[PDB]
Amino acid sequence: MTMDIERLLLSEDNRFEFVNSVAAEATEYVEKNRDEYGGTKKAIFHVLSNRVNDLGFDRPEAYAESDPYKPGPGYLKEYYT
Amino acid sequence: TLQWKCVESRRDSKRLYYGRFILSPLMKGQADTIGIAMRRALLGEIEGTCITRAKFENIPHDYSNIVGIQESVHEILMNLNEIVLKSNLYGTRNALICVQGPGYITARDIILPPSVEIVDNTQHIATLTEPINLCIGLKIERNRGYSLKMSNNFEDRSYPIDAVFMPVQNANHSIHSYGNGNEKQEILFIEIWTNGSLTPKEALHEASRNLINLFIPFLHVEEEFQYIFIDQLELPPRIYNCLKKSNIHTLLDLLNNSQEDLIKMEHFHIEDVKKLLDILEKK
Amino acid sequence: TRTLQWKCVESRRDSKRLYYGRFILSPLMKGQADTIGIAMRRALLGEIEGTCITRAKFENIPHDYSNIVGIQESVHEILMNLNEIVLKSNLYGTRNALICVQGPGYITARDIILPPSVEIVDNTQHIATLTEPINLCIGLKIERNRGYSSYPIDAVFMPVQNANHSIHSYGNGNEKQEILFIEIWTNGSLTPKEALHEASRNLINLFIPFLHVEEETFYLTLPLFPFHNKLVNLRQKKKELAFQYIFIDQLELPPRIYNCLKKSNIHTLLDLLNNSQEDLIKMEHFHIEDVKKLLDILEKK
Amino acid sequence: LIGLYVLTSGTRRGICANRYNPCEPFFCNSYDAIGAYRQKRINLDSPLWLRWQLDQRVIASKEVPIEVHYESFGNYHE
Amino acid sequence: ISHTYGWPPLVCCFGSAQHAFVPSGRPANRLLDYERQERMKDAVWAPEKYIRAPGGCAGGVAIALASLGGKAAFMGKLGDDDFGQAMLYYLNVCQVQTRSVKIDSKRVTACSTMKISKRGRLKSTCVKPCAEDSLSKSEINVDVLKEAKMFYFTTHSLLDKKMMSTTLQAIKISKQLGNVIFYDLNLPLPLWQSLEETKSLIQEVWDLADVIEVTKQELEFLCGIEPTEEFDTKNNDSSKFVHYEPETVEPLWHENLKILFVTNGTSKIHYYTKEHNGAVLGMEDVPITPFTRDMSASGDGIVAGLIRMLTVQPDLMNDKGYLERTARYAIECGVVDQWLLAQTRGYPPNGIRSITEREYRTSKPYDEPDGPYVMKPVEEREYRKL
Amino acid sequence: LVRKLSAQELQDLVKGERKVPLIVDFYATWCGPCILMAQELEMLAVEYESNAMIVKVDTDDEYEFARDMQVRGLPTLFFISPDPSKDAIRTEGLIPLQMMRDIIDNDM
Amino acid sequence: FPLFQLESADPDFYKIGYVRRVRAYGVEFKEGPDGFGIYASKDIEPRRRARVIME
Ligand SMILES: Nc1ncnc2c1ncn2[C@@H]1O[C@H](CSCC[C@H](N)C(=O)O)[C@@H](O)[C@H]1O
Repeated sequence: MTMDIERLLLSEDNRFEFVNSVAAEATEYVEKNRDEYGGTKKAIFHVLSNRVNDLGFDRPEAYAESDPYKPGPGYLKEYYT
Repeated sequence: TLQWKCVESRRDSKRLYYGRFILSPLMKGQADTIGIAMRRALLGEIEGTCITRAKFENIPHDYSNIVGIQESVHEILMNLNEIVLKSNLYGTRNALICVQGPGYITARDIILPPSVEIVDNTQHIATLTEPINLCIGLKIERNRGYSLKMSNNFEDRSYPIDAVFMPVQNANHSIHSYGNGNEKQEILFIEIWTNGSLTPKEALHEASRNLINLFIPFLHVEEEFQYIFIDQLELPPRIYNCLKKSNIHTLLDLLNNSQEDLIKMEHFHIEDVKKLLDILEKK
Repeated sequence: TRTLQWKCVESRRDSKRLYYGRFILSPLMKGQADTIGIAMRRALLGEIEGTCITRAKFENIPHDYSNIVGIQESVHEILMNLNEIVLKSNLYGTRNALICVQGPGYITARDIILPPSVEIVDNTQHIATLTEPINLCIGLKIERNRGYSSYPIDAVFMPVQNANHSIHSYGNGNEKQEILFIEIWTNGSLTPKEALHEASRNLINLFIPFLHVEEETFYLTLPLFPFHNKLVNLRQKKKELAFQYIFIDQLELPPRIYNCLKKSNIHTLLDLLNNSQEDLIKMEHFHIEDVKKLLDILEKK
Repeated sequence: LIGLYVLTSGTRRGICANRYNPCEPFFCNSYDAIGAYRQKRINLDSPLWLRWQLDQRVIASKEVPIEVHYESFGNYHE
Repeated sequence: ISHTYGWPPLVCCFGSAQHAFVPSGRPANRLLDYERQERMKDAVWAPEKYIRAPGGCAGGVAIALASLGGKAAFMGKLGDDDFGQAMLYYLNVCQVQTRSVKIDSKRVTACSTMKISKRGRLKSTCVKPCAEDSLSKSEINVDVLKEAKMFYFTTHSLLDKKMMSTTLQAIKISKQLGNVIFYDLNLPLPLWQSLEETKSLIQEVWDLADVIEVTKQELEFLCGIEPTEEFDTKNNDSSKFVHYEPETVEPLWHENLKILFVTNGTSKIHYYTKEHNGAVLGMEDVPITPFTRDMSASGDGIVAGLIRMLTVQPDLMNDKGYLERTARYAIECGVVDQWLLAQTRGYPPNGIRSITEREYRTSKPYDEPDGPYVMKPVEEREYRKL
Repeated sequence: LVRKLSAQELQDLVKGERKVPLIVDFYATWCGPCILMAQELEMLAVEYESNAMIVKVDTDDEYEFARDMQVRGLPTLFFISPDPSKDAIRTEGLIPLQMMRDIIDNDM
Repeated sequence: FPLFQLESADPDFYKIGYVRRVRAYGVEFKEGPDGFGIYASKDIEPRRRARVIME
């Protein structure tokens, strides 16, 4: 997603305009479908993935990924600092 | 229950295999120990097959190049060092290369001992342009990675090949930890890269078996006076002075020396040995 | 008799709760001693379990930071003394013991009423001293565990105090053999030889799972029976067996084609059906005549 | 920074490498050298020769060869 | 198609694919540490009498050999019923080549019809044999016999007349195609009486075998030696593990015999050749369970390891060092197989309940109020004076 | 409930008459598959409360009788039909319960 | 089941570009008797915005 963010800014004359447009698109996403965002799907990540996908580059939707190795419900990964 | 599974596998080429394996559930601290032991076993306890020595026939004049061969002798040895082999051979065998003339000499042009196979037959060895017969006598061994160089054959002007017996190119382990309150659980991941002479699953099994064989033998069974000084003792001056010359000051040290060492020190005789025992018996 | 031998080259009992032992293992091939030493050290320091007191219950105590009249030690000192008791047991579970004495006198580790599965290592370990004839009943909780943790007691379950190992060149470089020495310090709950054997067994049990069958290999003690139950269920409501459970062995094939498929990691009918003609053409000894005859054989099925 | 400095500090050279005036393994690829290092065959700073199959891209002093070994068959070593 | 024969060489295991079937079991002695056994007797299960089975069926040896990374094919017959199909599937998922397995729709797997004579004493007089006893000479797969470089069989195939004829035909065909014949005795239960009839039954196949593996008890039985040592005594005296001289095994030798392996479990393996003889010590203090007490997995693993080592280097069958290495490898394979079986089956507590070793070594809390390990009400205390 | 019966007791039961199928378990105390078969037969006897009879004969104590019955190994079960006309079934190995049920319900 | 069921340009033409940061997405170079041309190697699905074809 960092690489995608850098790629999207290679076609933007002004980065502040890019941020404003992304925020406006995310706001539209949230207003149209409120219940689909806030959990595993984030609106800004969805906007970024769609803008990357609009170029023809395949990306997972909203960069939403989980851990297939979670040992059932209730178990939380303990991060190793 | 404690189970294992292969979660990823690939074959990028014929001499590059990859695999990822899982082991769960584990208790705290077990995954690190298992990963460390498995990585050591994978990197050095697995046996590999390599060409360890080459003999050049047809009188190459022992020069840096042979007429008609594009590659030099050192280049030929470097090419031979890259050939990936697998076998079950015990001891040392011999292989032969004898190509008629012009064309490309590859791994396919090696006559092998009975147990030896070739992972990739497209590996280049030498290029021949002129119709000249090239005869090379290869020595093939099978050893562990942590092994060493055997007895050198100083004779018959045979060029050694510094073979590195590493069928497993690389290995890594990682730990994922989970928990909900007082009960914890961790997962072991093992990555294995092999040169095609072995699959990552075969490497995992061989490493486990080698570790177990390394820890079986430990279960084998078999068939069925400091404060009593010399001066306070009434000793003759001759015996007393000899003890100081040999740095003996306390009766504890006097009893620490067997009668063999007492006679060894200078100016000490058998009579003095008997005299010492009598006085000690009287005190 | 054995070419590779091990022996205890020194055994020493410094005190009732400090045993020492040094062991040898030779001759080892170069590199084996390092692996054995590191794995054995980690098993001794982390994988050996011990039995400890983990919970003691009093009756007339406001909090563990108070005193008892006639007992020289406060509750905190009594708990600290209880934490230092070395026990031995081969079994798991939360056993309970009892301290029930009347003073005056010294309460040593031999005053604990243990269940038959738990034993005392050092009878002379001190708990408390009673100066006058008072009642004192303490209920204890005992379990066997690894690592470390009614008033809770911070129990350290590790019975090996320290470990060390050294590697020495055997001699002339025939195979550059090596000599391994292992030093073990225990608290008396088990001897250094017992610690060595238990560490070896624990390491074997840690490395043995990779030699089982891979997860999701048999259909789900006796793996044969669940598949038999599946076959019995399939016998009613006849729907035959899935292609994944049918192997190319039971398909009448020429031996050359069978070997070619086997060397390409083709085992079941589902894999054969999911294969493509071009990929099979990419395999040697598999001509278009072989392709058409294999297709005819599959069509016959 | 210290780790990188130690990693990229090369061989001991000259009088710090040999006691007397002199009157090394060859690896096909870098993976072989790293594998030999893992198997304790070589040290972190012991010299070795690495076969290079790319363009000349090694930063070094712009100097002519120390010695050229020209063979009568045509091959020469710089 | 000799150019399609890969590595390792294929091994043909001729016999029956039984499920947990034990031929026999004899009293045995194993190397053990008895201080540990005395100390660990409340957590480690041991049999009151140590009796060791020689091994199992040919299908078990085929499965064990495949687990070692070797190439194994099973030649036998199974019925088309649910049990036979389950056994065939189990052999298939164990990487055992089952193309030489004949499926008979007219036979029942593991079931035989017996005509009991109810006039005198009870005899059974088998009428219709089971599926894995009806392999005809025409059903022998000759392609696998051409590909295979070693032929394996057991004495269980010699009990039926037709199956014995089929076994003889297969052995002769394999010998014609230049294979090494491995005879694993594994003496069945009825053959332990009347040594002379056992010799009469096995004499023909004994002379056609290049490698023969027998237990110490089987070697004593065939040589007419009575067991002079003691059983179930807490020591490891050398009289329990005796390396018989080649003169003792001299009567059993023949012209084409290369190696004779005498196994005492994983404790000790003795090898005999014409020029060399010796023994290798092992280890038999493996986890044992009431479900795994017969130690058949150890025998299967030992035989599989011997076959693997002999097939990978067939030109070193007379090399003494390679024979020592082979014996050690077989010991290790048997130990690993026994450990795995102990872990798989578990301890007793399809109706089959098992508990793990962790549950077996778990004791009761001893929290009975009547017990002396609980704080009783102050009415009944029973203090002890210091 | 499986009851340990000697050779002569089994002779008496066979030469007698019964209205229920008789299952004879040939076992030894040194075989683990014999214990697994014992668990299976215990469940089976729970399944057939009174319509079948399951007995166990120790092979080590009755080796001559086991040899007379052509018992080639362990575990071995003998299914004796109540009708004298039909033949007995000898099952070798640790067969599942469904096989026993099928035998009793089809050829008994 | 899978078992039951204009020329391409010189690869070096795109390779010399590719090694110098030339990227063609979803299109392949094909050569015919008329001359060189660029053709979609697959189905270029329509997106909200313009899609990058070459760089
Ligand atoms: N639509 C069209 N029909 C026929 N010729 C065309 C065309 N578009 C372009 N061309 C030709 O292509 C040239 C542009 S360069 C385009 C590629 C060129 N055909 C080649 O193979 O190298 C022009 O000279 C023109 O003659």
